[PDB]
Amino acid sequence: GPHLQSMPSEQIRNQLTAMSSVLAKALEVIKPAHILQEKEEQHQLAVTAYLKNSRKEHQRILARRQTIEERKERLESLNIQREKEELEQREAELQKVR
Amino acid sequence: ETCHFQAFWQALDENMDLLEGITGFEDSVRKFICHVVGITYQHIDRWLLAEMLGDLTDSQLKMWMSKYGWSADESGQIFICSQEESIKPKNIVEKIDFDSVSSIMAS
Amino acid sequence: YLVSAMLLEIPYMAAHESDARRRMISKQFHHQLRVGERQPLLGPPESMREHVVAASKAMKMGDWKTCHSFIINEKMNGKVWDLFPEADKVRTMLVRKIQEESLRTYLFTYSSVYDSISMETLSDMFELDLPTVHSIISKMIINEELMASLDQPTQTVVMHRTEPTAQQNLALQLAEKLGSLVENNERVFDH
Amino acid sequence: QWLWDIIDEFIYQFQSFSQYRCKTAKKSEEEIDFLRSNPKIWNVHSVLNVLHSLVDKSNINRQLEVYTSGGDPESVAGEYGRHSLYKMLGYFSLVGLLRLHSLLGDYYQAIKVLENIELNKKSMYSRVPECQVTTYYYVGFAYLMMRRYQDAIRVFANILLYIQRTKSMFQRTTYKYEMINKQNEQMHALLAIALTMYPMRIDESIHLQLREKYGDKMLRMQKGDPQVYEELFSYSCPKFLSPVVPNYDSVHPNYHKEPFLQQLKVFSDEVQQQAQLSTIRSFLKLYTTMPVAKLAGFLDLTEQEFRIQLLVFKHKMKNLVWTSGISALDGEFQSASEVDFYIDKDMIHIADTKVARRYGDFFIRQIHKFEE
Amino acid sequence: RNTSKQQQQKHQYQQRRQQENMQRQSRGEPPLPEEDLSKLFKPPQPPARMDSLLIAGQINTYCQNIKEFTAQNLGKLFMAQALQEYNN
Amino acid sequence: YDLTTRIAHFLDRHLVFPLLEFLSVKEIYNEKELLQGKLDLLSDTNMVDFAMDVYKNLYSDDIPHALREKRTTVVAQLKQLQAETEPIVKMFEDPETTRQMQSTRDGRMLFDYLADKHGFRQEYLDTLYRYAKFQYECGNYSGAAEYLYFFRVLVPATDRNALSSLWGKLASEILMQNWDAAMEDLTRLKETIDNNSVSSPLQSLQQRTWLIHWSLFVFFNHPKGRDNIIDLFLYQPQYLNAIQTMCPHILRYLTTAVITNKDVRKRRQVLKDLVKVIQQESYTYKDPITEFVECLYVNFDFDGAQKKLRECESVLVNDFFLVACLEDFIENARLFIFETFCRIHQCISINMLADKLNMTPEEAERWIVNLIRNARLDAKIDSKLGHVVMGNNAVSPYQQVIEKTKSLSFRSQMLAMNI
Repeated sequence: GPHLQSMPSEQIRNQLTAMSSVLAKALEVIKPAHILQEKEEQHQLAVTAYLKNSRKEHQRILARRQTIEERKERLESLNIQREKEELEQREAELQKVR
Repeated sequence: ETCHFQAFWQALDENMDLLEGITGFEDSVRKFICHVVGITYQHIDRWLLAEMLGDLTDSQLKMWMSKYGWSADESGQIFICSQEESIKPKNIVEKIDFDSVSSIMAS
Repeated sequence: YLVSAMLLEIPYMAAHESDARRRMISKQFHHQLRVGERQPLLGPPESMREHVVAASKAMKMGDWKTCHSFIINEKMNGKVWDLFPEADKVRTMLVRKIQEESLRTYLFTYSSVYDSISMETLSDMFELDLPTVHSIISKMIINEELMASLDQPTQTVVMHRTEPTAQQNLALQLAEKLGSLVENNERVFDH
Repeated sequence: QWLWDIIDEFIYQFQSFSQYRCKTAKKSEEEIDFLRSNPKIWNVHSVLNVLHSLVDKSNINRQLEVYTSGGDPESVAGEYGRHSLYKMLGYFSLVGLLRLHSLLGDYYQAIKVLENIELNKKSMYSRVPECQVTTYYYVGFAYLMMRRYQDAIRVFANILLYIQRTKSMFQRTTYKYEMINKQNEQMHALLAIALTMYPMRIDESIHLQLREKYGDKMLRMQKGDPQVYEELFSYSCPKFLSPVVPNYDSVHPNYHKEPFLQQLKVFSDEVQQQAQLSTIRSFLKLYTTMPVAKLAGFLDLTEQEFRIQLLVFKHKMKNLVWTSGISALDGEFQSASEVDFYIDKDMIHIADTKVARRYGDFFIRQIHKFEE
Repeated sequence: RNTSKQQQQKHQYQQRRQQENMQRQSRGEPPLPEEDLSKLFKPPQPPARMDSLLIAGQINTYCQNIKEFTAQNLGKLFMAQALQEYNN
Repeated sequence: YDLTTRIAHFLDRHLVFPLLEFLSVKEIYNEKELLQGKLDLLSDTNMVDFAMDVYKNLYSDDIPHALREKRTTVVAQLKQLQAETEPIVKMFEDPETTRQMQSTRDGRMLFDYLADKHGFRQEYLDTLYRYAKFQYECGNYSGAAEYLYFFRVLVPATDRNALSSLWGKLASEILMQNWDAAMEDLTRLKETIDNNSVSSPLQSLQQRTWLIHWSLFVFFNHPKGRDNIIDLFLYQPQYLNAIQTMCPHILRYLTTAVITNKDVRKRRQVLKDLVKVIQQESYTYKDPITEFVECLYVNFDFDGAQKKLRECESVLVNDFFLVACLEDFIENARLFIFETFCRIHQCISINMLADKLNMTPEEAERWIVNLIRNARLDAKIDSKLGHVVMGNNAVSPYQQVIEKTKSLSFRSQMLAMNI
């Protein structure tokens, strides 16, 4: 706990020079740059392309995951039914033995 | 072996013609004297280097002076080696073994 | 009884919590201090127990000052002082011991922080004299096995004994070392 | 009679097998191939090689150290017994190195050593720890003989460590387990005497049970007593040569102590002046460049009047253990104080400790195999 | 360590004393019992292998090795980056 | 101690032969002359050490005890009185007695030869009875007492006679300066008291004092005697419980015996169990020299220490007491403290050192260089100043455990791995 205004001088601790060199150099290539924004405008174009591929797949997932969703309420319930109902089958069967 | 070169040339008996009869033997031992001089002297006195080689004269010493490039210094020793060139320490410098140690600690 | 033990054990535990711990002994003044230590609610002491606890805390902090509180006031309360004509003597006996062992408790913590010491300061500050502070610091660095180098004519110590991370490292080194030692008993039982 | 009923029946069975060794290895592929197949262990085939290293050396050392004239033992074995087995084409397995390091062992007791060069060159096959620890055994001894004290002392460290990841298990150092302990202990103790104000590597090599006793030995040796010259040399001799069996001790036969005159007195000359080199270095080199105060302080310490202090001082700087210079005008002695290194142990341990984790994790997963 | 201590003492160190008491009996009295001889070993609670450390505790040995292996790694990265970055 | 519950009743009522008296009014240093007035009585009249005092500082107060001995030589005492110009008219009783002793002797001397001649026990034991009778009358008759106890020391009433006789002999033979014969009793008297009688304190503690006697003087290697006596009646600086007994030079000579002939490892055993005990608490109030020697030392004073240590050595050289190791103490009294002072030190001056002990700095230098030669300190000289430097702060003790804590477990897991 400090008791005073924050004025630390610079000190070097583990992952200082590591994560500084990651991000402090990154920022220089973000804020000014004539090389970045073109690349990102073409990353934008690969991002548009993926939503464009997506809206086609979404229209199929609108059919497919609809058929998954509704059936997953029935089938997966019926599966965990048989998980818990097995404890009855364990019990009344073993009673028949003795 | 104990490098008592002064005592070596005193110890010699000169009536044993077999020791004259080995060719280049008298110079070979002298070349081994000067060999160990270079390893463990930075300088040696003119009279001192003479005496180790069997009490050489001024002219006889000119060969041994010229042999390893040795030459006179002011008042009045024969140079043998530079002070930093003789010592050659390889002491404390390690703890730079990061690369191997991280290569084995990699996984 | 509780005061006799105090001067023995507060340097002892100061040493211990500077990671000299394996010598920590129960059913002793350690315990009798512990039961009084664990009061959430103590302000001024109004019991003789609490005056011992009070002077104990002062000894930990290493201020002479806190010793004098209980040695004067609780001994008037309490008339621990007032039953001896030799309380006059035993005052001086208590005082210089406190001043020496408080110096010692101070040193057990602070000696990482040091690079050197004006030994003259210690004499002035804990109200001791150089002949004794020589003999004290001399005895100390011999037998407490410190990594100080001690210039006695110049009245200087040069120490430089590290490390704060050592408190963790020596602790896991111990936690480690304890492994093999109990393990050999688990072996020797088994066979 | 029971003595030489056993001895003669070893050699005659080895001379038998020596012909089979030469016959199978070189040319008969199908006989080698037939031998690869039938048992579950090829360990039986390989053991018999270096089994007969140390057993034959025993039997020939007996015959050597009983017949000291009209020499039958040493030229028979040297010509036929050793060179026929080794010089010709190796068997295809570790047997090529086994017969090599059997020959290296045979070559070691004989004091003719200079082909340690080409024996290493013909160790083409990979250095398995089994073969490698026994290579460094002799190769370190070869460096000990070369007066390479600083090299040999490192080589003895690793082989005594017991984290060269040995596991043995099935009798490949059998009946001589503690010979590897005590010979590496002993031969390392001699090297420490010669040089040491450098290692600072003796911590790894020898454990503190022995470092304490051998530590005070070197000090007691060089400084104040020639007693340690005796007891060190007593233990050093059986380990320096390795004479596997000393013959039956009795006064009625002589026959045995006559070879031991040479064998011992050969090693007398070794430790003689090499020990007296030590005391010169023993006095710590307190001030690195010595003025008149310290140079005279050291010439008071070397020897007294008068006659011949300076001469003896300048004889001993030459050997190997000082590097220095004389100045005429100043009258000044300037010298070299060199030191080694602190921690080299930790970073070598970082893998060794992980082997304590590894074979920990592994051996219990072999028990977790069985009781599952 | 103190769990293993007490159990290994019931496993061996107690068997050591009671079997050396079984010595004294001479392992049989023909006319009548053998009460003492019978009433040697009467169960302490661990006869071997206290399980909840052996299973569930050991799942946390694994997790403690993981925490150590985790805390190490980012350290390893700095020990490359620090030296190297300053080396220029 | 356990004998001390019994010594508690008796309250110092021991059995000395001159009874209390020695030399009167004395002028010189007093803790010295303490031990002389002690052992005057405890040794049955000393002799030489009458005159050993009188050398340095004249007295005529040696003369009263110089009247009162007969077994050293009767007439030797009969002269020292005459020399002090004293009329002493009626000396008519020792000429009467010790004459008629010779008339008595001619029997025993005759019987003695004839018996050892024959090799006949009865004639020798009746002689031994007649002759052990005779020799305490006058033991001058010097060699006769040695002859008497050469063949047989077992007399009709063995131990009681033997004790007082071997003690009378150990006494008289040290007074005759026949230290070979005294060394014979060094074997036999100590064995007799180790074959203890009743073991009452008045016996035992006197006998324990008589062990301090043969070790006092010094013939051969009484430091062996030191190692033998310290392992008898064990580890006490007097051997005598109850604090009445005061013997300074038992501990000074022990300090000499430890350091001058052996390591000092080996001296902090002494610093605990002989320099702090109940008997020695009494002693620490008293003796100046032996106090300075250890209390200053163990407190790790250097300033007052090496000064008041060097001051002791003025009182040492005043010793005409029998010691014969007096100067090797003077040597080691400077050596021992120096090592310990410099042990944790930073930087001491050779010049400050040489001012103190009154030597030249060169001497102090080669002394220090020889203390480092002997490897009693790891240090190095700052030659320019003439200061000497110890500086080990030896950080990083981590690695000491790390090698072995795994090398133990690695080879100890092999055990459980076997079967």
